[PDB]
Amino acid sequence: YYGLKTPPYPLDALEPYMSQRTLEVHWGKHHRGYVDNLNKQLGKDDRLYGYTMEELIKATYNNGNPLPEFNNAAQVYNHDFFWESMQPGGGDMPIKGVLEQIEKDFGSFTNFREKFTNAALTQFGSGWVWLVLKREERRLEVVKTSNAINPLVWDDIPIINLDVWEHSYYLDYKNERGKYINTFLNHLVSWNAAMSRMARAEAFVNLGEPTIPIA
Amino acid sequence: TEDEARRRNWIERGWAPWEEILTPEADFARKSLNEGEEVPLQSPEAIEAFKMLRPSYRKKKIKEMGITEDEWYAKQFEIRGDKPPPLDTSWAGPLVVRQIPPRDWPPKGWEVDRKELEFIREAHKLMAERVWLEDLDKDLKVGEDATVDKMCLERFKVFLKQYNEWVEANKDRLEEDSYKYDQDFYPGRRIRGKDYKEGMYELPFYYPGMICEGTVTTLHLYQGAFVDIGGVHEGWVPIKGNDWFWIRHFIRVGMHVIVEITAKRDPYRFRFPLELRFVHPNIDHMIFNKFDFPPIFHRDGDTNPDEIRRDCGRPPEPRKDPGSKPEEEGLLSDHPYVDKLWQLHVAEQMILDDYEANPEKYKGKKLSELSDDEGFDERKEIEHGEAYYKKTKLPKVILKTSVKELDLEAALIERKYHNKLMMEAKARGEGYKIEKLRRNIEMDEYDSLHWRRSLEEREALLRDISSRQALGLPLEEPGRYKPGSFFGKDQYDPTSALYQYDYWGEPKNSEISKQERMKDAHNKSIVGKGNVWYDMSYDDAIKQTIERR
Amino acid sequence: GFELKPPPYPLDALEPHMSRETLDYHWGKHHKTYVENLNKQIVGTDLDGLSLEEVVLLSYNRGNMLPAFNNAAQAWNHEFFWESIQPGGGGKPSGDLLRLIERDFGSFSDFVERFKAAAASNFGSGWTWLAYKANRLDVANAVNPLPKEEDKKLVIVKTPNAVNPLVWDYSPLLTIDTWEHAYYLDFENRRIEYINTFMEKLVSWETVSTRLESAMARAAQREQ
Amino acid sequence: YSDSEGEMHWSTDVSHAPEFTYSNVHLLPKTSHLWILSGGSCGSSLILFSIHKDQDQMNIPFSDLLAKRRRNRFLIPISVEIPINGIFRRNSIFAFFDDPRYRRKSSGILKY
Amino acid sequence: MQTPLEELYNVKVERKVSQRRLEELGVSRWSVWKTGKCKLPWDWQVDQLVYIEEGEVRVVPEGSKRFMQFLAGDLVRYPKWLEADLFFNAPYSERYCFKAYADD
Amino acid sequence: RKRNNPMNPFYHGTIRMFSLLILSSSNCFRIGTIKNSSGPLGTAIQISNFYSFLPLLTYNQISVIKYLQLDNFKYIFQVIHSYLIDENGRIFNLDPYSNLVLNPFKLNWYFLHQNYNTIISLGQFFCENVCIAKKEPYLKSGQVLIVQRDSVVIRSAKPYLATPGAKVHGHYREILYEGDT
Amino acid sequence: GTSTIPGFNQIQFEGFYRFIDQGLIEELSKFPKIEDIDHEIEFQLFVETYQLVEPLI
Amino acid sequence: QSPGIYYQSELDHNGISVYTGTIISDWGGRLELEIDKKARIWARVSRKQKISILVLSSAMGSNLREILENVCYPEIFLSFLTDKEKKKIGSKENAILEFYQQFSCVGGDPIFSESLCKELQKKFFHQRCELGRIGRRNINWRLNLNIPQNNIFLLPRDILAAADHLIGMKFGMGTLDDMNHLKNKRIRSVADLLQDQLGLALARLENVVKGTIGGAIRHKLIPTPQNLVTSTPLTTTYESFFGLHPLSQVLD
Ligand SMILES: [Fe+3]
Ligand SMILES: [Fe+3]
Repeated sequence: YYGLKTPPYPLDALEPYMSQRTLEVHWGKHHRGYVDNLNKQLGKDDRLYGYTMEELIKATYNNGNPLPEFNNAAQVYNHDFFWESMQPGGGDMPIKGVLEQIEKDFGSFTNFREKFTNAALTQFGSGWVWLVLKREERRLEVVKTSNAINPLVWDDIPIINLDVWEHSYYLDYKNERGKYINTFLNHLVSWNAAMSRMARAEAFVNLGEPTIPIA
Repeated sequence: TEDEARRRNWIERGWAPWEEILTPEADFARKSLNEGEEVPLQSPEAIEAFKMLRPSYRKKKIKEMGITEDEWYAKQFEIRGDKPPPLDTSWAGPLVVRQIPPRDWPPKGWEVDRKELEFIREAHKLMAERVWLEDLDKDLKVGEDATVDKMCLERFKVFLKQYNEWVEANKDRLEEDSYKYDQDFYPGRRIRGKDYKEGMYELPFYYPGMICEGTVTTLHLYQGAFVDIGGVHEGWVPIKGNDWFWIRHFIRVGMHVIVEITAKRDPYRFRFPLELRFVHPNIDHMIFNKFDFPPIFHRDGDTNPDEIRRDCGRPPEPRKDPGSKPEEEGLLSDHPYVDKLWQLHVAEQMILDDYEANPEKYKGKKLSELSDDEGFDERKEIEHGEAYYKKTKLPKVILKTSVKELDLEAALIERKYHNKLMMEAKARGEGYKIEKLRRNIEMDEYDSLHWRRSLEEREALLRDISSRQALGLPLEEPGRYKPGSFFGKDQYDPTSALYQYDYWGEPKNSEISKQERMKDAHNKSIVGKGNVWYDMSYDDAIKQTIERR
Repeated sequence: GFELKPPPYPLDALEPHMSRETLDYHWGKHHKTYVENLNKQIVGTDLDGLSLEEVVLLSYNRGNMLPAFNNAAQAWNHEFFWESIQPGGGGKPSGDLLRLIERDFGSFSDFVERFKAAAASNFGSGWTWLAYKANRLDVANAVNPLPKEEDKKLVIVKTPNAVNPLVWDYSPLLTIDTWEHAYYLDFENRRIEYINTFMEKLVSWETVSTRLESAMARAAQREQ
Repeated sequence: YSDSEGEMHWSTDVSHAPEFTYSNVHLLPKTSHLWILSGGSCGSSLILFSIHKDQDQMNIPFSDLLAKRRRNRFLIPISVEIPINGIFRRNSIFAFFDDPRYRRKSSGILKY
Repeated sequence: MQTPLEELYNVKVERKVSQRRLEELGVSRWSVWKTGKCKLPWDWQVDQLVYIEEGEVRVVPEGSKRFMQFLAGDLVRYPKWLEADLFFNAPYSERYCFKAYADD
Repeated sequence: RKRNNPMNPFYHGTIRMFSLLILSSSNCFRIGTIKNSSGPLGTAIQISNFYSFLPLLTYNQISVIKYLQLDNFKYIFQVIHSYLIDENGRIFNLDPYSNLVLNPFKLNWYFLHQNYNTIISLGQFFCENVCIAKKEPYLKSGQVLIVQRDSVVIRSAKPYLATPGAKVHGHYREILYEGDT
Repeated sequence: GTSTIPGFNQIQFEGFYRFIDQGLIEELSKFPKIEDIDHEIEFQLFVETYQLVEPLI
Repeated sequence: QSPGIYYQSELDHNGISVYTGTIISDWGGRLELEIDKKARIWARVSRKQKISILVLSSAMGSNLREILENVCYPEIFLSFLTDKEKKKIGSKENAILEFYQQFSCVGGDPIFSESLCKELQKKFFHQRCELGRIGRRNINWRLNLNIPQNNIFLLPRDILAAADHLIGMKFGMGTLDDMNHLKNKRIRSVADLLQDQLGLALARLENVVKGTIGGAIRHKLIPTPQNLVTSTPLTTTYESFFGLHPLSQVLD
């Protein structure tokens, strides 16, 4: 079973950028509902129980034919990734490792922000927007997807998460998603979390270059 | 240039300048052939190599250097070239661990107390509790306040007792299965025989995320480092190829390391059930060659590739994309049972015709009580054969048929209905043609069922297509129907121009020409020199004359 | 050039089921944006002049949706949704609508519980529909020579995002908007309460019956 | 010639760049040893490229009422002509019906 | 192999299904597909629930040398993309419900 | 497809890919507190100061300069400091300056091995008569494939001498069959 | 000729027998169905009816 | 010499190496592929008749687009494309007429006709493009082709595949073909010599029948099938094969 992990900040720490009422509904029952529904499903099958969180997501995805447990398991992971993707007093500019990787795989940070926004702007319906690290290509990319799907099913390591589900922002912004995306990238996006996630991913991707002898 | 070619060799082809430990003869051959064919050797290296051809000179040289012969031999096996920078393995905060029972407990087929299991499983929810580095100072129990008796590990103790019971119950069977399935011992296999010691941890004692203390025991150039972490199976850190050129300076046999279990797998399918990564020392920056899939066994019982690729996580076998969409194709209404129905129908009709021809045989015996001949086998109901017809050995298939599976009474009554009505039509100077019999109606209703199946499956498929296209899910199975040029550049497509010899016409000795003229001879003996009046579709023949009659 | 028409009921007439703030934002901020975007897209294209049903069926393109499918389908579904709700709604239907609901669902309680379960189980943004099964497929051998008059029944279907039953040549009769924007300002995530309130206070059985009769008329005109 | 089957290895003194931009021929600036690392042969094995991958341990070697019509198939108990080889090519005549209503026992010519 | 075919191919079996689940699924209001001794080569490009009341079916997936034995009274959900071979050695009759994405 | 189909259940070597070679015994041959014990130390838990689902637990000279936040500069340790949290949330160390961990099996504390502050190398090529010791048999030609405690496994290889100006026919790691130039 | 010295005329013997079996049929084919310009008279051979009779002398 | 493709290189007057690939059919037809000083490939047929590859390739209909993609060096073929050849290549028939002009060396512009192709097919395709069962076998080997055995005709890919090795072998890739090797030979026994004369015997019979059927038709008679065929064609061509053929000798 998986417990409901609280965000690493008080629910009012995102004011006024994200109101506390959104926090108490997005985590009070929205994120709690996915957690409680999954545990009931996991209490019946001893095979799905036993998998890790990433293994359960891929196993229940069933290669494009998702099992009934995929929606609950994938949404638990995404919300946990979303809370850590945001920090109080976020935004500004990423530094050091994420900085040079962004300006290599996108040309510059300015080219990255416009690409990231268009992914969220053109996302029709409830879904997610991702900044991920391609495992085979060893580069950063911006990926849009719908519903509970996360790039773990493609064996890609997420770095930054944004929720474009309506319930996440239909109170402080309602249908004004465009400025909501801009505010997230200016005051709430946590580039400190992106550093360690790109540090955890270095155990599997190795974005560096080899030392080759002259002999 | 000869700087990027070397880099490309290293990256794409696994090149590395491994040290070639040479004999004095090979060293002299390399050093002396660089000067010429038959020349007075001038380069001092060649002169020294010439002197080293006699081992007595080498012994005198090493005696002058004041070292024994053994480590001079060991001096040969020294790594040449530059050395990699040393490793500064910096810990990211303190190591905070918690005894959490494995999630996969208990093993499949093993029954335990469900209440005890649920008590154990309550510990798994503790992963959600957050630990802040600014908090491990308020209640830090150090010394006699940190003794084992003061610990609260009751769920882990329940797991331990269940694990010990399972180990004592299953220990010998696992070793017998290991001997039966694994002929030879390899790192990653079960430690059996006199090498096994009591207290070795079984696989269900491990789970991904555990931190282990272990010793490096085996270095393989194509597989990686094998670490003994106190279990009956060794752990495996995947390293292969060029990475060993630098990593061999740091990962060596016998050193103690800290490793994290990344995955645990089934030892029957996967070669290395325990997959690890090095925590201390950290060599993540030095590992570039990655395993696409964990290696598996190909057992004798593996006769289907799909079952193998489903036992592990490997993709399906690809095939050429048909290029025809699945919902644009027409529905299918041919029920596979109609062929059996057709055979039963013709058998009943022939039996009825024989009964009408020779009625005296069926005297004193009920038709429903018929018996088969002594030798009628139900396991050979279809036998292939060949027969000659018009000087042609055309194939023939004999469809065996009993009488138990035939509704003789209904068929006889239906025939008597026709024969009585045929006699009435004959008495009226008229003819009666039966549109269809009962068996034909049965075939039609079975085809209606099959066509209903097709229509409902097609509508479900359309709804699936709409939902998936609105949600981005794949339409066809991923890993199947790869695009063109996947199956080799060289592909023989007869319809192409670069493979068509009909450019100046079909050769008169070509196979098609032989068949083309053969049919004309076949047709000419049927029709002759006449002219085609016109052509009409078969369904039009079905339609018009029914209106006429 | 399509236009946005106001709902046929006052914005304050749906209380307490649907607050006026929710109604005005949903209508003049979601439906208005969808309609205006569709009109912007269809400037100078072949789409001009065709009716909205033809617009949706053209933009579906048998699966590979054209860029204009989203706005047009959302506009059509929103127009459908407003027409299905009245302040005097709720209760039970009557007549041929009720006999068909009894034939296809056994009892009215069975139907309403199935519809509530479908509306609650619709994961993510989407709709839940009740439609008349008068579909014809674009394949040969898709004609049944012996119709049983039961194949044209009422079924419950769920669709994600802007998908509507008319893409399968179905006839929509009733819809409930399971998009979170429809009820978040009123019910937040309490979707079960919203569905119950919709079914017991907003279902206009008169409009559903009229759409059922229109679907019957369409099937009859397709018969000959 | 290669005495045994295997893969090629050189450490040094062989140029990593081919002598020609589209060839596989390399030169030796100095004297060196070329190694052949022995390995078993795939031979004429079919392989799969989906189940066989690196470091896999292979423990195994590599009147109409009696007739019927169906999909691209029909049955017959009008005279039917089947070719000698039993093979039909496109646009062939197999069954011809000599209708009695146009049979004539007299001679003449046919007009149409 | 060690793993049974049902786990490998992800086939749900609900043998001796109780009346409660049957009436919840509405099996009694489903259509009936009949067959005798025949052989249907089919690929399930859509999910399908199957309840067997009379008859027996042996299912052989494409390439498999083993079969999944299904008796009467079992509720079976054939997964999407399954390429199996249906075999019948006796008169057979079943109730179905083709299922699209989500739904049930 | 399966539908358009017009039997009855009722009635050694290791793969080397990069092109396939089989490695077997035809080409590879062998030449040659409580007590501290290897085992698990527990399941590491997430530290929220690093925002990682699975703890990093360690950096290297490239990652520490690349993925170390400013506020985490003080948390890097040159040695191992192991804690322990039980089911009730208490934190146990039993020593703040040593290497103490708990054995999950025997349920007792013990010490780590280092506090974590041979002749033949892997991958080397040998000639046919290379000596390693006076009391040892001569090594065979080939590359060191496996390195173990008291033995190594050699993948046999044959060297070919080539004078300057010779032309190698093939890229690196190219598969050559018997009789190929 | 696996275990004994073969007959010195076995190549001639086997070659001629190959001609009788397959040489005649493969060459009696390719014989055109001879038709006049008017297509009135068509002459053809039935190669499957070919025969050889033992020499009279 | 056995049918197939053979690779040879001969020095010129100045010692410059000139490579060559030669197609040998089932009847001894040699199709010589040569590389000149300007690297231009010419499908030489006689000592004077010289035809470029592009005209020959487009004679059968190989469009100029696909010729470039199937070779490793599209540039070499494109460098020799004069504006006069491109227009004739662009259409299938203009390549055929230009191919006829270069092959026949006849002044004037020929007209495309069915008889022209048939006249060319007997002279060129019948004698220089039918490999046979043996000829296909070797070409599948020497050019490393996975082509079915039943294809007894020279597929157009083989010519384009041969040009790949021909230019490719110039850069040290491969070895020359040993013409004196017994693997490049065939042995014709009494089976092949008696069957071939039967090919002449029956072809000699059809000319007898054609004169006989025409003679009897002009008399409006009904001739019995026996009288349409005389025994002279078979009997005489075998009587004169042992008498005159050098490979038929008096037993010692
Ligand atoms: Fe969310
Ligand atoms: Fe809406």
